Amino acid sequence: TTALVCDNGSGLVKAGFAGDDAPRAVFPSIVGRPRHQGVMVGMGQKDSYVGDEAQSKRGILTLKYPIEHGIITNWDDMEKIWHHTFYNELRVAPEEHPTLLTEAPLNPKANREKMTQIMFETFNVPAMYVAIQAVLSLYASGRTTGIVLDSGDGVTHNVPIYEGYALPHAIMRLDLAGRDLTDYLMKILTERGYSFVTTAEREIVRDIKEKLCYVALDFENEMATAASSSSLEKSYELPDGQVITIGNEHFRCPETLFQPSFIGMESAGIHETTYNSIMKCDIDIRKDLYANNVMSGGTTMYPGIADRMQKEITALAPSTMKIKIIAPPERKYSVWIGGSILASLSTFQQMWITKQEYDEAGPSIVHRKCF
Amino acid sequence: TTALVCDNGSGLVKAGFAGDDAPRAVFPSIVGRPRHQGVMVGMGQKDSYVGDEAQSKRGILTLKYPIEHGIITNWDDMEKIWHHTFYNELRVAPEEHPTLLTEAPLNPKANREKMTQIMFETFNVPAMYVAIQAVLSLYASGRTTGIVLDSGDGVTHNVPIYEGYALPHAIMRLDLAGRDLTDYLMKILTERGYSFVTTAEREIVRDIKEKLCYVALDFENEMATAASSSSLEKSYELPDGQVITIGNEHFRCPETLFQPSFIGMESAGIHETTYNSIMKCDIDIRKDLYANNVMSGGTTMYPGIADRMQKEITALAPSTMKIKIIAPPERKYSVWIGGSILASLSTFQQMWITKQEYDEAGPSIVHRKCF
Amino acid sequence: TTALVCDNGSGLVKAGFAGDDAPRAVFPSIVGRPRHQGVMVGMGQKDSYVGDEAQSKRGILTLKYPIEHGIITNWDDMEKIWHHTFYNELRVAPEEHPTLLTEAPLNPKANREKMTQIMFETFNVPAMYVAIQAVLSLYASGRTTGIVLDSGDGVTHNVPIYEGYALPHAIMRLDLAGRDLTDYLMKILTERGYSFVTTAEREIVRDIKEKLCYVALDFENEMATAASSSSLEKSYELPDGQVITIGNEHFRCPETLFQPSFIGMESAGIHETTYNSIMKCDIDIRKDLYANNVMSGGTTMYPGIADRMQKEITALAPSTMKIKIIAPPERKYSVWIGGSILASLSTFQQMWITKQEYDEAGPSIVHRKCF
Amino acid sequence: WXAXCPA
Amino acid sequence: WXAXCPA
Amino acid sequence: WXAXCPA
Ligand SMILES: Nc1ncnc2c1ncn2[C@@H]1O[C@H](COP(=O)(O)OP(=O)(O)O)[C@@H](O)[C@H]1O
Ligand SMILES: Nc1ncnc2c1ncn2[C@@H]1O[C@H](COP(=O)(O)OP(=O)(O)O)[C@@H](O)[C@H]1O
Ligand SMILES: Nc1ncnc2c1ncn2[C@@H]1O[C@H](COP(=O)(O)OP(=O)(O)O)[C@@H](O)[C@H]1O
Ligand SMILES: [Mg+2]
Ligand SMILES: [Mg+2]
Ligand SMILES: [Mg+2]
Repeated sequence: TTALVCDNGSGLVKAGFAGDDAPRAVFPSIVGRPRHQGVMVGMGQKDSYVGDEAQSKRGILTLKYPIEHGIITNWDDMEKIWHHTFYNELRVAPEEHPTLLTEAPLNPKANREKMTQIMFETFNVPAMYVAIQAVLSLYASGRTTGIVLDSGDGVTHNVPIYEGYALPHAIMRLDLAGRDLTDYLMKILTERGYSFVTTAEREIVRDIKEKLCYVALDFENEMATAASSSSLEKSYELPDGQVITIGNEHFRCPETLFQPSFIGMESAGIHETTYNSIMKCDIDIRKDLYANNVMSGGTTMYPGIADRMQKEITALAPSTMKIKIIAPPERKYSVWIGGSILASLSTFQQMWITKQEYDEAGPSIVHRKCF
Repeated sequence: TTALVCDNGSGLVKAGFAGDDAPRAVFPSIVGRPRHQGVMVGMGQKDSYVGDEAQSKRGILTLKYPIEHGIITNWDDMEKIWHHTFYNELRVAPEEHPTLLTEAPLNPKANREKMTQIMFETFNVPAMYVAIQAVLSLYASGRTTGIVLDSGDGVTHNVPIYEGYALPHAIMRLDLAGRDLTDYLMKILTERGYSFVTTAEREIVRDIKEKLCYVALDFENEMATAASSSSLEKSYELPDGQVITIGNEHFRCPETLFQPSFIGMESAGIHETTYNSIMKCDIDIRKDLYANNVMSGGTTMYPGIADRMQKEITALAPSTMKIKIIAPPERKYSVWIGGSILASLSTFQQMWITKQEYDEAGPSIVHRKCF
Repeated sequence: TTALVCDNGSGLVKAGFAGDDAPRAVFPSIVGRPRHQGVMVGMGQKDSYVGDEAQSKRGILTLKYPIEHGIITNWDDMEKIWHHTFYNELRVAPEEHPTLLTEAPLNPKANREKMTQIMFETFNVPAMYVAIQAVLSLYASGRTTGIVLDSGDGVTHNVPIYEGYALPHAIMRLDLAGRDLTDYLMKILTERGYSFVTTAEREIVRDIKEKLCYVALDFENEMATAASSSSLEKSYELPDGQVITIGNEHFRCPETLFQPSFIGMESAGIHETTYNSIMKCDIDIRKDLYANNVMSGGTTMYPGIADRMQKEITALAPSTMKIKIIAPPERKYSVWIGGSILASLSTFQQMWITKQEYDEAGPSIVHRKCF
Repeated sequence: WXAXCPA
Repeated sequence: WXAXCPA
Repeated sequence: WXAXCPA
């Protein structure tokens, strides 16, 4: 009937039919299993909770993300998540609707081929496609030229595209993302004292980072102001009922993006990687790339991230060049919106990977269409 | 209806109807093809951009000039350029308007014969003509006697004509032109710190040469002044925004015309070739050739080239002889203006190559009319 | 006493006295700085490790090459490297021995002038010289006519010389070299499962390329054989003990030399540039240029590169002309051997740049002797 | 990953 | 480099 | 050209 887009993120799975303006179902990409005993009989304690149900009762579960750094690690868990999506969230038999996915750049031929095989054999999707997330973000943005910064939960890549011709040599991929920021916040919350060590407590720390954390315009001045006993002190309420107070930790957690040396990473910040990717393109392209910066993902949902990135790039870029950053309010679902737009295109309807084309080349034809 | 003149230069194609005082459409003789991946689908990417559109998006193209040094090399590219001209620039059907074309003197007969064949068979021009560029320049100058230095982009020829009787034995042809000067500028801009290698960067260097380059009256004194830390230092802004500073490079690039040994060319400078061509004529003729020097070509548009060549010739020529160099402000379009003048002449209306004449002699009747 | 030759390469600094047949000391041109906390006190922890010591403990250092593409970028780092060489490797006082250096052709006047200034002022060498690397390679080869392909770690230039008269207009310089091949190998080793990102991992990838990489005689047939599940699969052991398996990546990395489009470079391969440089000389010269092709640089050490380039040139060159490629076993130190031969010549002993000749014209007298 | 980083 | 390429 | 020079 109609194509459905299932963007498999590194912590939030977004799925929905093509042509819609928003994902139909969004649930954490979490597979949880019971950890304690089973003294109660007849309560229907299943052997594995997947999705929102896993996070609902995370107090007795050991949550394990199947995808780490945009790379599938547990294929049984990924199959469980895909089945749960297709049969509980969209509530549609996948044997009819073609499926479109998203994959980060510089990601496996191995895992992508395995994902194609598992959806073509375990499920019976008549067609399938795999597209780079940044390209879908550019599609959703409505433009055709620009540099995309899709800072997902597990990966942070940067694909520069000019006039629809992506340059597959200035694509810079970074492993700094929301999971690493959550781990860093977990590590530095020990300073004030509140330290979270279990996976449910890791989810609590992720919620804290989502709610309170923000990016300062200048890190040194903000740190000095916070250390000078100022009003920069927010409070959060833990699920049990106890209130914690956060000092300079909330604007230090997302500073790792612009200073990866905080967790001992050699790579430069996201602003420096974006500038390097812009410089790696042709000289005549940078005029449009500087003025068509596109941001997507949700670790880009930090308040004030756009201003900080613009300031850093303008410092790096020549003074006589206009630097404009596009930060749409729908940055969280930009990749899915772009996928829905692409799957509904009339020209794209031939670029599918049909089952007839799949049965002849085996789990290797996916390299027919790589962005 | 009315004849149209299409002067196919070695980098700037000029086309327009006869009788006009200026070409209707002037676009670079560039055919560009995409180089990177065609990731975006549905935006309308063509397989080959020709003309101004090719240079508008040169950052993702590999520009290739169909004409080098006045000889067409890629005949498919020339068919593309001629079709683009006739059907997008002049916006006329070539089946009705006779076409006048220009060719450099001392050129392969295969080139002109194939040009006539492709223009007479692929298109259906009822008549066609091929004329020497310097003869058209002399026509545009309004006189009937003189020596023409048509320093085009790919070739620099020199046809001396007295009283309308051109001498086809004092014609000196040089391969130094704007393309070689651009390549030398690319090679010597390296010394300061800027190395432009890609074709788009070659176009940028061509723009730099067009904007800043000039010919010094005396080379040694100017070089000494520039090396003595003087004010002879201009600045140019690259498309990326960063500003480069040029020292003595901006008057060393056009000095190659008067000293071909800079790029390892045995032949003498343009002034010496002009003096030799004047010498090779009859003794009673050069009294007018010395005083009727005519310049054409937008390369001959360097500031101070006229004074430099006048000084050099006066040094070479006898002291008691008046050396006058005519450098009209319309030197860039002098060949086209002369072609438009010639195609509108009442006497020239019979010297066309009609279709009946072509169909009886094959692609070899073009030698009925050679200047 | 005796002159010493210090060839400053783009990754391997080779230094030693003149008259010897091999460099005395060869160490990486790497300056490493500590990256982590200096917790332990009393270990003699230096603030910057340079040379072999930097690579010995690269797991806690941020290695930075002062040279990028045969060009000095960090002048303090080069001062450190030169001091380390002169005072730890050769163990000599530079105030007595004249020093000969090597510089790639088409290099900035600013870079070479600053190098001369820093060696004449920071050190007190009584004389100094700067010679083109390809000229020294031709000196080492023992002949006097030929075309040298010096594909170093940072630059790949090509200087054609006939009868000792080098033609400084057919010199073609390419920025493809061992560093770019290592970066491409890092990019494509991702596709199997190996994410080398840090500088130490870059050194590991460089070691992998040195050990396993080779150039195939035919690329498409080799790709077909590798993809047909053949035995073309080598194994490498990482320093942490885990064994990696490389498929077609080990002959795709050095194919970038013959197809620079792999990394988005417009320029043609090394074989095409060599053929173009040969064809840019005089017509009577190529009788010896085709038959006296000379190789240098330890990148040109890929197994089967000589046969591949011989086949490519024979395809390009006329079929009735003998094409011979000279690949001496000492290609890695050919430049240094030629420098040692030249510095020991009786005729060369007058062409030094004495301190008296330097203290009169400033750091600009070096242009007295340019090859 | 298999070599370098975990995944 | 200063213009074109990095170095 | 065919012989001498490229074109
Ligand atoms: N408003 C927000 N504030 C902070 N972090 C946010 C916000 N919205 C989303 N995130 C983070 O974004 C990530 C999920 O969205 P995204 O970056 O697009 O990744 P994915 O594609 O895996 O869903 C998580 O790290 C989440 O914590
Ligand atoms: N202002 C300028 N200064 C210097 N050269 C110029 C200028 N404008 C155009 N040119 C040169 O003119 C040439 C193109 O015009 P022309 O000399 O008529 O040759 P063609 O008709 O073969 O293209 C190129 O070499 C270009 O660089
Ligand atoms: N056996 C080998 N196989 C492949 N590359 C090699 C080998 N030995 C040395 N190299 C390459 O040689 C380069 C260093 O030596 P050289 O080519 O002389 O350059 P430089 O002097 O600029 O460092 C590096 O690119 C290194 O990887
Ligand atoms: Mg995402
Ligand atoms: Mg012309
Ligand atoms: Mg070298």
